[PDB]
Amino acid sequence: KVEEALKGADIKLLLIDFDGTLFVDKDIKVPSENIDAIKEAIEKGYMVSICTGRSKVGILSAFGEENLKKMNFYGMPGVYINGTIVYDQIGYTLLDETIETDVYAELISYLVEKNLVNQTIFHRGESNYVTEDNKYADFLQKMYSENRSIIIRHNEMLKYRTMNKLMIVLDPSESKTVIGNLKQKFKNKLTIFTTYNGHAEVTKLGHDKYTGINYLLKHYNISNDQVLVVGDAENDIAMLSNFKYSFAVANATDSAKSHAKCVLPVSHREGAVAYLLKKVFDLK
Amino acid sequence: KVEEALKGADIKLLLIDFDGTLFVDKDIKVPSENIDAIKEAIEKGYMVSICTGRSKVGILSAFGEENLKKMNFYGMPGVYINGTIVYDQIGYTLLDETIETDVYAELISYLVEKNLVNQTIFHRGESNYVTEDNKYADFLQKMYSENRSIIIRHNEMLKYRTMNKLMIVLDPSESKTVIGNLKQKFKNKLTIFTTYNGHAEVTKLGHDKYTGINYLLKHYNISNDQVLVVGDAENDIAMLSNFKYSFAVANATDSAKSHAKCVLPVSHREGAVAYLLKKVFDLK
Ligand SMILES: [Ca+2]
Ligand SMILES: [Ca+2]
Ligand SMILES: [Cl-]
Ligand SMILES: [Cl-]
Repeated sequence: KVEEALKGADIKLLLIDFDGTLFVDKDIKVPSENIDAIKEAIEKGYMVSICTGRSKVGILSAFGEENLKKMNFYGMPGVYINGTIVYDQIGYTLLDETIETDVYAELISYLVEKNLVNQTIFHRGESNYVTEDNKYADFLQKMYSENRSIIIRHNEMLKYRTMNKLMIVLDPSESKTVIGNLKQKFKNKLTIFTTYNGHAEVTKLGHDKYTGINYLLKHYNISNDQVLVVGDAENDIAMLSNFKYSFAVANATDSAKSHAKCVLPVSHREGAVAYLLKKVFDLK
Repeated sequence: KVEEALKGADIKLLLIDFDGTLFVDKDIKVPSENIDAIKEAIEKGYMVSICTGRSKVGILSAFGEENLKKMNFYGMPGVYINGTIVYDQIGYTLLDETIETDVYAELISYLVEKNLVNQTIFHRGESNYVTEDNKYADFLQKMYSENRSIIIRHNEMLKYRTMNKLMIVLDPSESKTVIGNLKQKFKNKLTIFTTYNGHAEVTKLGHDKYTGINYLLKHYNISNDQVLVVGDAENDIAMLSNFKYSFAVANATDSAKSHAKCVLPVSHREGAVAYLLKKVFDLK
């Protein structure tokens, strides 16, 4: 099933989702089987780009310094913050899109009246921020293997005129209600993806991983034919539907699985990425 | 609603769908109010781009030489063939994407097997072609006020290695059935949209009006904030979703109506483009 879906592919670019695909959890993180797979990928001439809602530093912290040295990979190139930040292979900033100030002012204003600021992670570039009254200040570290967000007073947070991303950490009690209301309030004003476990990710209208990825394709003159992509959740759908050699992990959402060419027989936990990469390697 | 939906918009680009939006049918073609609207938009300094599944010359035919003079508009800039052909204001080819030759070969092999070749309009650039045994040779001419398709022997048709688009003309009986089987034979291999009349428009994978439009945004450094868009059907949804000042005509499909910011109170035959542009004009 996989070998058939891969037949005839001349693959030059490997686009890998991070959470739910390459990264499994706080504990397993990225299995050594996957670190090896990328290591060999880079030795065999494949361009690797991770495509995530996370930042580069977020991805580098979850990997660890040792694994980076092991792979010889430092998140360049990469599509980050759901395609609003894109670096090339040598670190040039091909794209850095922040939310429009007016819309962003309307958003902070909503988040205050809806009382959600003290549970929002505020992202700009390679940094993220939370308020003094945030009970989940440890959240990206504890649950995603990142560094601790920087804690600042509430009225200092509202001084900033824009962000690349706002992650609203939601209780599974409130998710539906809060996201639905956020979606209708900022319909055609913001991009709002729902995290695997119920949180909201808010970015600039019109961008997602797929549009981030096009910058890399133009830059390095790589066609659709030559892209392998693999992912799991809502913000992977655009890149799963829009490439041919596209793959969903066994643990993917229903939508991810239907929009992908092919659903892998193996979960992220079981080394889905290493499994798929080795089947790409035996083509050449 | 509408003037509310436009509050404080600094619009510099008008992106107008053709059929179902600007162009009504055989007899009405494009209402005179719409022609004046475009005429004035160009005089008031707005960049205008028609975004459609049709070719440029297809749109210029339906318009007629006199209207083009009256508007001072000749389809440039433009997004044509669902984003696979794009012209800048001066007429430079920003993009001419054709189906991959391995996929195209498979596609034609599938069309013969299903005897669909004798009802399929083959598009390359500003030309389109049909087979000697095609009953629908007068189809674009009579139904859509275009120039007649060029007719050639079946064996001549399958000498061609690629096309920008195949529009499979379908009998309203067998739309659901034929497109269904088409969408699974070439899932993640081709873009297949369904026309308002249940016909199949087949283009290269990973392209739509939105991705084509982005060439114009980049070429002229126009931000999303500044883009006003209007449409009606399945092939408009990505541009209605990712833009802020996005409008669906009263006659739009349910999907288009929801993905847009705002549904117009007026339909395409009641002069919806004229209606919307007037409300955009008096912002200034
Ligand atoms: Ca993911
Ligand atoms: Ca249309
Ligand atoms: Cl992710
Ligand atoms: Cl159209």
